[PDB]
Amino acid sequence: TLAPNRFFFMSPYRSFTTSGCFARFDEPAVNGDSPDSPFQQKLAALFADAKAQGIKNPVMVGAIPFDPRQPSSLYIPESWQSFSRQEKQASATRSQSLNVVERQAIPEQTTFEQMVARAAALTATPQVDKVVLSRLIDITTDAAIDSGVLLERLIAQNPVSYNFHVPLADGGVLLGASPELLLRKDGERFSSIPLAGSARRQPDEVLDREAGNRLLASEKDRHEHELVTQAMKEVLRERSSELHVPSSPQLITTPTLWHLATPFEGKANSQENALTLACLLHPTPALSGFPHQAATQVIAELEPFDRELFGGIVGWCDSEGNGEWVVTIRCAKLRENQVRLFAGAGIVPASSPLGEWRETGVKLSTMLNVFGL
Ligand SMILES: C=C(O[C@H]1C=CC=C(C(=O)O)[C@@H]1O)C(=O)O
Ligand SMILES: [Mg+2]
Repeated sequence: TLAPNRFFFMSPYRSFTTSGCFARFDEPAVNGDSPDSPFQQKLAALFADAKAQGIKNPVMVGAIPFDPRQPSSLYIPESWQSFSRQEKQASATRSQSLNVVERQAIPEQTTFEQMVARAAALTATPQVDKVVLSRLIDITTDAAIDSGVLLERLIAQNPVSYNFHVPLADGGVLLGASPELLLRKDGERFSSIPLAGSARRQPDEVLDREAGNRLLASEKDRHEHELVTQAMKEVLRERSSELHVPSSPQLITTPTLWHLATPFEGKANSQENALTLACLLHPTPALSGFPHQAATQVIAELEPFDRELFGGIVGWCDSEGNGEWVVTIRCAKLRENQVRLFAGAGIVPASSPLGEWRETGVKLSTMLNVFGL
């Protein structure tokens, strides 16, 4: 299985692992949409240094937190190794039986439901339209957790998603099956596929198609979604030479959920790379809200924890400007015998406190399934 000190990224674009560590890069990504930012300037310096020291085709990999004024968890590895996503899907079980010493919802149901009610109340006012609220599950086991076994189970349960495994500076691992592309850049073209709006999958094909059709006709979820795509369209319109965005979202699936999705396909100029555009977008109203600053204030006032890397982005950038960044969701941080799971939900005036408790619950089940819980 995969050692915990290696980066792993599985995607229809590039799928690869890494080995070694040439240089860690913890510069905050704030203002990274600007080529003149210290983030971009130091990124460029570090790539030039890697090549000067004989690293061919250097890549920058890792995770950027929800709040990009915080330090990043990025690094250049010594080497990288492509693999076939299709072959991995075909190949991908247990090694240990784990006991649960403690399991704690943070916050608990009544508290989260009151948070949702407060956020919904705020979204009824002119000052904010949408706020994404989140919660955690902390689990302590009695034995160190085999992150490599977990990764293989994660892939087998989520063969199609953007599956990642990120070594962290504190010895932990960030692992997840993200369904949400934030920014892919491949030559001059770029894409983004925001997700917002959720309905539970059903085991029967008839009920399942009905859930999807219900989601597409749901005013609440379509509103929750259009607040994301309108904000993104406005920003991207001024930094793209062409941009195609469909008028309506389409249905996509994970193993647990239907989501509404809108693809963005654009062309960018020579000033841009995968991280300038990813930092321009991140976080969208899928993960913070709209307007962004007002939403993050409400998040800070209501969540009894710091998100850190949760709700950030994870992926990679090379020295030519190509890269891929996905939203850090359906994910967990683990270290030794401790695990933290994360899930959020976009709150609007039509949100129900119980409904959003349940929505975040279904989201948490992706990683609960990986652990066998
Ligand atoms: C913050 C999360 O979901 C975001 C992205 C997909 C669906 C969402 C929703 O439908 O509410 C959220 O905007 C999460 O999965 O933890
Ligand atoms: Mg939602």
